[PDB]
Amino acid sequence: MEKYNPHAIEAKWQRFWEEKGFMKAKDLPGKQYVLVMFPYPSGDLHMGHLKNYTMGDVLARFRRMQGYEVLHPMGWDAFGLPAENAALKFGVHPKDWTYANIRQAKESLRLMGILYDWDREVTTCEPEYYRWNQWIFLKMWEKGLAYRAKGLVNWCPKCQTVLANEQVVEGRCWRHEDTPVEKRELEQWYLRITAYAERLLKDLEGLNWPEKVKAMQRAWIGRSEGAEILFPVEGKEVRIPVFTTRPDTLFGATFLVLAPEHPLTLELAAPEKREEVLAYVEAAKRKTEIERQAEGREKTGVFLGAYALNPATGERIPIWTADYVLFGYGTGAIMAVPAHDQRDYEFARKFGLPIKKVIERPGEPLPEPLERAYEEPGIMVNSGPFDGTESEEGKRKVIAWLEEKGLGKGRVTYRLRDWLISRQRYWGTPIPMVHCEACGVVPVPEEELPVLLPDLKDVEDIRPKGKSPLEAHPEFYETTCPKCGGPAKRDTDTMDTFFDSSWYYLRYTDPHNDRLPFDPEKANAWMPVDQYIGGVEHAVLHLLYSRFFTKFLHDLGMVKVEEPFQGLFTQGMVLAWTDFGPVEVEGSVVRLPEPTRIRLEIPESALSLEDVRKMGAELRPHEDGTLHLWKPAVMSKSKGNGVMVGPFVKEQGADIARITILFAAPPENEMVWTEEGVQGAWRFLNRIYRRVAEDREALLETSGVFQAEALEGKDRELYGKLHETLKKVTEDLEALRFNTAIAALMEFLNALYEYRKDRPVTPVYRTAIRYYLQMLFPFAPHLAEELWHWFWPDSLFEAGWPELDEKALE
Ligand SMILES: Nc1ncnc2c1ncn2[C@@H]1O[C@H](COP(=O)(O)O)[C@H]2O[B@-]3(OCc4cc(F)ccc43)O[C@H]21
Ligand SMILES: [C][C]([C])[C][C]([N])C(=O)O=[S@]([N])(=O)O[C][C]1O[C](N2[C]=NC3=C([N])N=[C]N=C32)[C]([O])[C]1[O]
Ligand SMILES: [Zn+2]
Ligand SMILES: [Zn+2]
Repeated sequence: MEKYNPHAIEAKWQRFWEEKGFMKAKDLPGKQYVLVMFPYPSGDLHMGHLKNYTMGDVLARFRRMQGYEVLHPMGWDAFGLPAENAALKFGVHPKDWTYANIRQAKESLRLMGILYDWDREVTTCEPEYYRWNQWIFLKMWEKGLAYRAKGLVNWCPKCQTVLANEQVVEGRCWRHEDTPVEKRELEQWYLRITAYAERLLKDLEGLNWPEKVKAMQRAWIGRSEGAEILFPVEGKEVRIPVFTTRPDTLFGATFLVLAPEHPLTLELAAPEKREEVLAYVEAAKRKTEIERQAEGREKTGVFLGAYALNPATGERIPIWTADYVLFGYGTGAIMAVPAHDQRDYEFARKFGLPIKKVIERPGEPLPEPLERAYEEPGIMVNSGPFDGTESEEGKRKVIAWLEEKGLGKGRVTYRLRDWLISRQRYWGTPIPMVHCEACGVVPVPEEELPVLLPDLKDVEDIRPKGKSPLEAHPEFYETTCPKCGGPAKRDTDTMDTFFDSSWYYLRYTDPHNDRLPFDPEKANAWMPVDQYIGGVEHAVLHLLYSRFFTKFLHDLGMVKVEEPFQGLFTQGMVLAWTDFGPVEVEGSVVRLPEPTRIRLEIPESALSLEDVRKMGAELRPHEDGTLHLWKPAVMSKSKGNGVMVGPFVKEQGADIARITILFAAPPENEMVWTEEGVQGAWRFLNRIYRRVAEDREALLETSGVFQAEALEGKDRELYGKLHETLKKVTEDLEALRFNTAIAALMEFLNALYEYRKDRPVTPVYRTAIRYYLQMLFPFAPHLAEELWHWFWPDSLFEAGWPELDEKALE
């Protein structure tokens, strides 16, 4: 008897499914929008990417079989840093690089039997897409959500551009993990995402997303209970407002500090102090914010010779000015609480100011004297009637009391900052603004979009050196002012890649509209995304930014939903066994040579055998005569451990790779790509083929029609097992439990073998085989389709999903 042979059959079915257009989505649709995170065309796709993309294909096929109108699209996140950094690293022009990579990625997807509605392809670096970036940008400008501001920004010296706060990961560039970001002062474009902070927080509650992602976004947004508190100045009319995120500490405010630039600094200075204060104010203004944000620097300040009354204690406190208080934040004035704020602690110690404890540490009380500030939550003490209150609650109680007594007011604030979107890079969407010497910043009219990127041909011209490459090109930026008609300069910064990806899932609903980003009728018919699949690395990047874009476009009236992704599933990383290099072992201790340690990215030069085990590593004898330390590491280019699709499917096959992926572990978990997994996939597919091949002749002479209620013995038993299997596989598919679905098919395959020991090929067996192939199709579609055609005329796409007999489960 012949054996399963994936060669030839896969190419045959791949072409068939595409020709037939089974995965073409209707312009207006039950619907299911199954979305996977579209890739940066920055390199070869490997099995890691293909775990994400096979997962979407499984669900898309399953839903399509059930009768849903299914939208399952693909496209290219082709602008900004990832495409351009990759092209530039290999001295290639971005456009050439991007389209070569797209061609390769398409083939990788096709060869795995993944099916998209390719009629909905988007390529974000094309003006047919980026013109709509520009349109959205103009609407944001119009609605008070896009602005230019001077201030401190994060700078990647390798990218040679500013980055958004979200693109800084443990102090490093999201793209250059070895490179600490630096601070610069620059005038840049921002999207006012903080205008949506409360909605972004509150609207997480209804969401079928992993709790870890919700927690990351909650922490990132970082809502806090704050207050403005008024301090009356002794002998004066003015009451100084201070902004505080610790209103619970008010009874411990022992002095006030005003920014040097605060109008009251010179206004309140005693006559004899004025000279000294003015000199200090002038010295401060000679510094940069960075310089005033510097630490380890001398603590400086001047006492103004003025006092304020603490509104809680009714006690007189001195008013100082000091460099460390910045004029542009809060009210430009602070209450200093040396017992609980370390900056104030060090200042008070230097200048001999009182330190007063008002938050007690739970467990062991704070010592006397206090040697450093106590900055964590505790129990209010020396705080009059608030004594004993847990301090976070006490914030709310002090705010209520302030408001009641006319002494201040609650002010809610957020850790979240506005989104720095402009980039000093060529390969990105031009910002649709003009700078006129007379009018200021003026928008490009909607009717002139796109503002086309100029076609720079020389890679060395494009290479970013600190300024936008477009600054070298007056043929692009020299223009006329739309407002007054005089000479003006186009903005020369471009939009970050995350602009593009914040609405692509809407473009897929209307991919060729040349009058709007999309028609709301079409978007609203397909939205929200029923199931989104992609990596947790986007938790506060794309998965936050997209929610902002959707709420904005909703507020413009263009989108009915306020949440773009109703379900989000974060897939764990595919890892590969990776050689980190030689080690030496003596007893229980493994010595790591420097190059081995550095590749592992760990501080230890010595690990115990137990440490090696616990990190998932092992020691393997090498030909070089040493033991090498091997460990699973995330599949990626940087580790040189990618399993690429072309070579693998040529040597083995697509269904083999699909089963390897899908069976390895729960999809939310990490998995290791292994030879054992590949062999297990072969064993299963071979066993399916063998069972059906063994019975092919008998199956051809058997009808599938029977009456379930007349079955007896093993026939009745098989019918029950069949429906148990169907229930389990269907529910697992709905839940993305893909590995246990496959386990259920493996177990039912065993049942089919066991059945055939006692029973011949019967009508019920034929129906079981039919149903088996239908249930197999989302997972191993090529084999399923191959065997289906041995007995039945049309595609598995046309066969439907089998109907569950609930009575069979009793
Ligand atoms: N213009 C300014 N320059 C320098 N520092 C300023 C400031 N305005 C306020 N602050 C300080 O930073 C906290 C958060 O404010 P932002 O959210 O950063 O603006 C505020 O709450 B806090 O007030 C009392 C207190 C007690 C404590 F145990 C810890 C902290 C504070 O000090 C204020
Ligand atoms: C933002 C947007 C939505 C997205 C972007 N574009 C991204 O991210 O792209 S990339 N990077 O290309 O990616 C895509 C996807 O895929 C995945 N992955 C990768 N790698 C891997 C492994 N190794 N495993 C698993 N998975 C994976 C990611 O995550 C995403 O989702
Ligand atoms: Zn960088
Ligand atoms: Zn003008």
